[PDB]
Amino acid sequence: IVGGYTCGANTVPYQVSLNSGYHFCGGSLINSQWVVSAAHCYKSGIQVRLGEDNINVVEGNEQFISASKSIVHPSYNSETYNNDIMLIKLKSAASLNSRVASISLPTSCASAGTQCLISGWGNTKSSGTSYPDVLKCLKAPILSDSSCKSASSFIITSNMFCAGYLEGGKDACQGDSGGPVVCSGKLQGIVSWGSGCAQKNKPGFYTKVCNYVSWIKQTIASN
Ligand SMILES: N=C(N)NCCC[C@@H](NS(=O)(=O)Cc1ccccc1)C(=O)NCC(=O)NCc1ccc(C(=N)N)cc1
Ligand SMILES: [Ca+2]
Ligand SMILES: [Cl-]
Repeated sequence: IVGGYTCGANTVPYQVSLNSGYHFCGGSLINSQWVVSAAHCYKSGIQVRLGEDNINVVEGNEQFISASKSIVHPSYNSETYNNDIMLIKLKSAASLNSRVASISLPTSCASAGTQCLISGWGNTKSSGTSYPDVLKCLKAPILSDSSCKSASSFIITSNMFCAGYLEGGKDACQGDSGGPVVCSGKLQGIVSWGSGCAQKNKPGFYTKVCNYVSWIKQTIASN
């Protein structure tokens, strides 16, 4: 997260860190046994870390739980990032409390202009690199579909929205991948892609979760 602020410990209780020896992606807890992340975060050897603030210090509210199953969206396209969404089942159910909580799935899609909360342990710099150990947060508006298309020379589908600041300076970044975009208490986005971070006219692109509620619910019900 570039140009954001320190969330505060466990203020984003649905935020998870995906760990394979080191933090490599964010994710969102949607019930006691299931995390939603980005398909581009796919790998084996994933341990899910809940209750985290400082990812380098055991602070006392963590739960570490191995993944038993990962399901990449049937139509994920790694060239375009279309359908960049993946579900992870936990080997055991997380113990839910004020610091480890699920986030509601949306009933309707969000609109352009809504300020949403984006969070993660990703790079905090637009040029060069610096990784925080505590969770970073950012409020960013959803941009109009037309504005997003005008600002990119890459494929944009109806399964994406863009959000952020066309003047640059504030955005998600590498390491925030798979993490939440929350708008009025609903999980509306997943950190997917963008050209650099926090660059002029290069806003962040996000998987549009409202298009996938059906798939998410059916998949969880049958697995
Ligand atoms: N087909 C398309 N759409 N091509 C354009 C995007 C490709 C790629 N962009 S990229 O290489 O600049 C991503 C990047 C890598 C290292 C350091 C900073 C940023 C990219 O984003 N790859 C996936 C990725 O790295 N996702 C992580 C991510 C998360 C947030 C942002 C952001 N600025 N909001 C960017 C990348
Ligand atoms: Ca910790
Ligand atoms: Cl571009």
